[PDB]
Amino acid sequence: GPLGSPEFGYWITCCPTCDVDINTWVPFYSTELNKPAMIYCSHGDGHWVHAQCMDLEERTLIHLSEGSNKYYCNEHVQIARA
Amino acid sequence: ARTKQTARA
Ligand SMILES: [Zn+2]
Ligand SMILES: [Zn+2]
Repeated sequence: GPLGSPEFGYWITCCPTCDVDINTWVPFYSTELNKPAMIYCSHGDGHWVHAQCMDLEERTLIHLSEGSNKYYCNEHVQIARA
Repeated sequence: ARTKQTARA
């Protein structure tokens, strides 16, 4: 989305240890400016998590964005591998 | 995987 509007999908508490907060966030990855980078987790009907909260370094994040494989967040990847 | 805000700066 553009300008000032529905950005709530970005400012959720993506996981129990979510460190991203609308009131304090600043860019970290080279690809960020005013919004946190996110990754789609294929668990169940799927959900989005903050890349930063998954403790992913930039190169890993970039590889994920370029690949066609499914991603499972730290909370669900173990269930997916079982 | 699908991602948001990952376009090269
Ligand atoms: Zn988060
Ligand atoms: Zn997940």
